[PDB]
Amino acid sequence: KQDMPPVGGYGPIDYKRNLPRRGLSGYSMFAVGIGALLFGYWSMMKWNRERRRLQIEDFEARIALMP
Amino acid sequence: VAAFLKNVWAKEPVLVASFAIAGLAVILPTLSPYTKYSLMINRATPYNYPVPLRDDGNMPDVPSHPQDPQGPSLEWLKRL
Repeated sequence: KQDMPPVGGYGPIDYKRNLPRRGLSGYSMFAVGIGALLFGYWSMMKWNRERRRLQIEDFEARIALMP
Repeated sequence: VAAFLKNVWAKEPVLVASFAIAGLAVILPTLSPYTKYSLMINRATPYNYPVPLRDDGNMPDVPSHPQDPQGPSLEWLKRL
């Protein structure tokens, strides 16, 4: 008279299938990308242009000597 | 033809991204006035040495003192 099945206490667990979490898609991407990339080239032309100014100063000390 | 730019971008968006960067690259140097400053910066960077000239009649400009108001306008870069 000592046998298994309980009178109660059950679930069940699902048979389902779901993890579609979105996700920042669909014109949200391709907009943060271009907005990041244009910040890069804007951070250029303030350094590459400025290094071009110090470049001429480096040639300047050459030319003021050599006679 | 207006569906062809949307019914090949559902099949192969690989070369479409190439032509989009191939285009809008040849077009822009004919557009912005930032170019020809790219040739203006690149002209007044002295590599060699400035040899002087001689007075003979003229005397056009630019006497023996360099810091006089004598030469052309390349001093807009320090203000830039």
